[PDB]
Amino acid sequence: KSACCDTCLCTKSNPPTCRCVDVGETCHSACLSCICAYSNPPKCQCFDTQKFCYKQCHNSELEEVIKN
Amino acid sequence: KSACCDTCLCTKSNPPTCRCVDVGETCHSACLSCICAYSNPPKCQCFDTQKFCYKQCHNSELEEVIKN
Amino acid sequence: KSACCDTCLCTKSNPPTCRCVDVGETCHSACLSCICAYSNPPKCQCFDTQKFCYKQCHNSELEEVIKN
Amino acid sequence: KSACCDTCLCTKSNPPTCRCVDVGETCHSACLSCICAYSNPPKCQCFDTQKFCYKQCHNSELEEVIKN
Repeated sequence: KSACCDTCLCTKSNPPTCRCVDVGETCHSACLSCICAYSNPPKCQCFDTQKFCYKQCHNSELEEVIKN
Repeated sequence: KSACCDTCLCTKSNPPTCRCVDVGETCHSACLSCICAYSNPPKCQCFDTQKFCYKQCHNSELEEVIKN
Repeated sequence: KSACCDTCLCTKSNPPTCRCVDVGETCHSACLSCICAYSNPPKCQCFDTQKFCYKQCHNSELEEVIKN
Repeated sequence: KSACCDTCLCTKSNPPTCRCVDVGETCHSACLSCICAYSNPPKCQCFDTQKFCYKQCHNSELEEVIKN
């Protein structure tokens, strides 16, 4: 399909370092390192880091960072 | 105590489902499912999901969600 | 910004090979090989090829292939 | 004759602006601005823009626009 990321997390650093924390049965098409948990159905996340964010998949903020 | 979380992600749903996306050589003390990548040094993240956020570790925000 | 591509071209092959043919003052954030013409303003295109398409930038088909 | 184009891209605008996105060790005969990447073998594309499409070279479609 198309490389996209719903929840992109970047550090406040400069240059910032970014990653995609989306979780699912698979990782987005551009993911080099896709790590999954051994459960059914599987749970996978892309562990790659880059200096940029992929475009959203749905353009709908499904998650937010709670200042705990 | 030792179970703490810097970056807590919760869905906007109701009830919301949450998880700790912190990465490191290990996971926090309360983590049931700690998944790591096989690189040196290791990169691990806690795949657990709960309806709440643990307390911050260093009360500092090292990451932010980029509205991509 | 965010790695996106408005016009992704893929061969009919299998596996297909894809590229982004968007042209502008610069290339998208994920471009390794960005080639520009020496005019003012510049005209650049990303010459990278991958087995996937980046997500659209505007989700509005601005170009179409004319069967000449 | 020798100036031919397999993949002609035109905007949906009016009047539409067109270009030939064919890639190769060289550009078609009618190309004014032929831009290449510095790899072996070379990769060149004609950056020219016109309000029309040249005729096909092999009347075959080797590429398609993927609605990403």
